[PDB]
Amino acid sequence: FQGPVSIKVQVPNMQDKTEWKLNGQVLVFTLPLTDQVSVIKVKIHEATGMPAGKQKLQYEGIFIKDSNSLAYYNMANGAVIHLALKERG
Amino acid sequence: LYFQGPVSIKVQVPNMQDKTEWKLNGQVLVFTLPLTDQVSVIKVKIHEATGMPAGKQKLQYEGIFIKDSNSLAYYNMANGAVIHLALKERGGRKK
RNA sequence: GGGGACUGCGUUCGCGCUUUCCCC
RNA sequence: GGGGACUGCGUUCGCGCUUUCCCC
Repeated sequence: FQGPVSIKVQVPNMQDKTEWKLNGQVLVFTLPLTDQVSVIKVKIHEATGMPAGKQKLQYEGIFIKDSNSLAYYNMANGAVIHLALKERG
Repeated sequence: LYFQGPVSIKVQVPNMQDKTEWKLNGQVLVFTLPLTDQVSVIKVKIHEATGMPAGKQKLQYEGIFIKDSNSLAYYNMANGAVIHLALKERGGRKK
């Protein structure tokens, strides 16, 4: 059986970022476990306008890397990815 | 039939023993120079006597900061004129 | 931004201009 | 030398690099 996993992305609420759609919403994506974490950033960009280089992703306290797979982090159905605006310095 | 002779001037040298390349021992120099000589000639005589280059010398005569291009006559120097010698120190904003 | 040295010059002797540099 | 913004980016989340700059 197995299959793609359903993941949740907690988007921040940042109304001052008027060019992006950061409304504190939860995105639901279903992705293969073999997908790289960068696919999450593609889906988030499509959903919010926020480019991948501006996104910082955290999963159960882990700063997950774009080049690694979802399987590398042992994500299951309902895995919650916390999205933050990446801060320089 | 009068002919204006040279003037005898005295240079009070400072006592600065830390300037080991020069002879600044607090001595008094005596030079005899024509009144038509430029003040710059005094610095030459001082350089010859003390090793101190003309560009490092500051001269003062009766409170006047005399200028190199002017003559001794311009400053009305007479026999026994006392030239005070000091070290020139440059200034300037930090670059 | 600050400290220091140096090349030469101007000065109302307080400083300023300038050259080549070093350090924080 | 120090503090910071900005471009792209890295991070072991303490920070780092980079781009164009600002302030002292």
